[PDB]
Amino acid sequence: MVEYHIPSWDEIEDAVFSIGEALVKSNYIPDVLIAVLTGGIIPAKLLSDLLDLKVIRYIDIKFPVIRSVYTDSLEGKKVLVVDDVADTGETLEAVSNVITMFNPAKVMTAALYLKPWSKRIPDFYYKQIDKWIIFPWDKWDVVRENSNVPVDKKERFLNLYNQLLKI
Amino acid sequence: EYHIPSWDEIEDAVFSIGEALVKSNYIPDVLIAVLTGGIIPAKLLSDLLDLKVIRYIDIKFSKPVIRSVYTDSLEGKKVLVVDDVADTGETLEAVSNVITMFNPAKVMTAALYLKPWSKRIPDFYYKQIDKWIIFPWDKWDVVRENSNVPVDKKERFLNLYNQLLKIRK
Amino acid sequence: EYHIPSWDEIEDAVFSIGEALVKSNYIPDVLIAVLTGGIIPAKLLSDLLDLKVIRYIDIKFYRSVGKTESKPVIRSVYTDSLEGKKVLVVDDVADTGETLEAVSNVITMFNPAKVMTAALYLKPWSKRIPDFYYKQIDKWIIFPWDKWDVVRENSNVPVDKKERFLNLYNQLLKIR
Amino acid sequence: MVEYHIPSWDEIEDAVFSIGEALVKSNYIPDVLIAVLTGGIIPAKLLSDLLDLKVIRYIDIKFSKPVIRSVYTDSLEGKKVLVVDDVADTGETLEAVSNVITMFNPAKVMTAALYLKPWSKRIPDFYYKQIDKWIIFPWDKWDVVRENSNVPVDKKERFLNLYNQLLKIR
Ligand SMILES: O=c1[nH]c(=O)c2ncn([C@@H]3O[C@H](CO)[C@@H](O)[C@H]3O)c2[nH]1
Ligand SMILES: O=c1[nH]c(=O)c2ncn([C@@H]3O[C@H](CO)[C@@H](O)[C@H]3O)c2[nH]1
Ligand SMILES: O=c1[nH]c(=O)c2ncn([C@@H]3O[C@H](CO)[C@@H](O)[C@H]3O)c2[nH]1
Ligand SMILES: O=c1[nH]c(=O)c2ncn([C@@H]3O[C@H](CO)[C@@H](O)[C@H]3O)c2[nH]1
Repeated sequence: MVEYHIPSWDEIEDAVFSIGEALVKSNYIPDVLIAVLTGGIIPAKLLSDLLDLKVIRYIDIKFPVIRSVYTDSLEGKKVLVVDDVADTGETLEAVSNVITMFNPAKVMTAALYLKPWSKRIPDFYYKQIDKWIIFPWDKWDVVRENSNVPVDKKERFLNLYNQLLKI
Repeated sequence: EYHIPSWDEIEDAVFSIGEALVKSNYIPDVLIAVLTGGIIPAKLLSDLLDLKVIRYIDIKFSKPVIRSVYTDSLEGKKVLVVDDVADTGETLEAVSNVITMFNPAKVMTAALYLKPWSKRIPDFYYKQIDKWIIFPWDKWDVVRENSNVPVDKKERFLNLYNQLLKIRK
Repeated sequence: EYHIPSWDEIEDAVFSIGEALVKSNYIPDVLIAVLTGGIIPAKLLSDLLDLKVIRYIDIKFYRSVGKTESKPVIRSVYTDSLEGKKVLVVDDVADTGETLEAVSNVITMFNPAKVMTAALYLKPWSKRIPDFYYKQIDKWIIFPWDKWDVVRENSNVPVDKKERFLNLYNQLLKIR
Repeated sequence: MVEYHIPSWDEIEDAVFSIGEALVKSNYIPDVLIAVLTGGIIPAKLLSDLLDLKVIRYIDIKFSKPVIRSVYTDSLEGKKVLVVDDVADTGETLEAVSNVITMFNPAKVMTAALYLKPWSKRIPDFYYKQIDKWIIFPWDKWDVVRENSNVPVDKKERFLNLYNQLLKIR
């Protein structure tokens, strides 16, 4: 495609496999995943299942503004911050900066996709991409802004959307 | 060498800050208590000005370390950070920095006591002091961290501490 | 995936900048070369326009996996007074545009008469368009003066004289 | 009241002692001093001797807004930096210096001036005293006398004789 990258769940799985394999190759097995809410939710859960990482914590950030930090002490822990895309890099910057104030043993970052203009390059990523990424978990947000985007099941979504608006 | 405020002096420190907040027309929407030294000051200030929303940040101080941040969204709120003493000023700096990341409408700071060398001056404080302060709520910590500390009820404390050490895991 | 300019093209890029400078009636009193990618462009531009005053700024923008910060870092500024001078900042590529932005910001504190910027190549996503540039390019550029860094850091890099480079790199390892 | 504050060298030493004591108590021992040239020259050297700080670097800046002429330093990355000047009047100079030094990505930049005026836009992190009138320092007293020869400083007669010889040979 030319404007959009619309990864299948199959590709999302392979992105996570790719980051997992790179973590193992680097010998960086995090003690704690910090999922960036809410784009990093699904990548962090899949990565957790893949590598059997039992400790996931969360930071609610909107873009960046912190709304909440859901974690206990990280002192002396190896942390991996997980997001779905690093576009401007501002989110990873803000999250790295605040997590560093918890004095972890180490902070590394991971994002499934990287834009070529990001001010922060994740330690781990699957693909650098210069198109707008429509993820399986924000496809309806994208459709609500632009109905033309070429995603599956749009008809069923649009029927539901119309019923919602009637409320 | 020590300044050892009575609880009566602590009450007057809180009144002074509450009076300053009202004079300045800065009535915060949210108090952020610096744990654990800011606990008592924040509760007393909250009681005094009927400030119903208190949130908390667990920070310990060669650098301040954040252990947890106990708060919901602060966006668009007027926040007042509350601690008991600003000494190096590193704690207020660290807390102000992280709270600013929550995009509050405003952040101001308060400490009961200020040391004259602090790297961060609070917006509100009661007294500038150059002695080490023994607070009523950390007097036993000061006893445990020093050789010979002149506080009331020390002999009752030491008898209890002796028994605590005898049975500790 | 790479744009790999010949030295012939680099010369033409510098000509193109010099031609644009003259067309804009902006003949710099001082070139500020961004070290170290702007070194060779600034020297060639100086020879072309007979600009005798080149000064330097050591600035890096770490954007690698493992070596990453959000902003460029100045290490040193090699210049004396620029007050009242027309300055041109010269670099080889503007990618994010942060480097040109940072250098412009610091040079402005020297109260020049004017600061303008030039880069041989511009990426489509730069935050600001340099005042002068040769071409907008979206491929990763391999310059003649950082081709061996690219070879050391990336796989399957197709550059001329790679044979001679790897032979030397082999010898370097034996004494490193 | 008095027109000028005219500190003795004894007072300048005490100002430097005061700042040095505050640096130690506040847990900020600098890795590098950045002396603002040329008023911060003598304060920085005295502070360096007091605290045994071996790394002094320099910035040539003059003050509509401050103008940097040169920055005499190598990499400051990861270092604790203290900027040192003699007086903060508008605060524009410390603002400009802090701004450029921050671009060197130090671990931290803090500022110090011996004296602070109340209308400064920037309050230095460390200072000795607040003053709300003109200060004549031991190191710029002759510049002041050249503007107004009535200012009450010592050794003025010797200076004026020298100054008269200088005015000739031009
Ligand atoms: O679905 C997205 N695809 C992208 O390529 C992309 N690039 C940037 N963003 C933004 O990331 C922020 C995360 O907090 C959101 O505001 C998105 O607009 C993106 N969202
Ligand atoms: O009891 C204290 N007295 C002080 O003067 C003082 N200055 C700094 N501190 C630190 O502040 C914490 C409580 O807010 C203490 O545990 C000290 O680390 C002080 N604690
Ligand atoms: O060889 C490069 N090609 C590029 O397309 C490119 N885009 C950005 N950079 C950065 O600019 C410096 C040289 O001025 C390099 O060291 C990269 O950090 C590039 N380097
Ligand atoms: O001797 C000075 N006394 C002042 O009160 C004062 N206020 C501002 N300045 C400026 O600071 C420079 C020395 O650091 C002087 O040359 C004045 O420009 C002052 N210089």
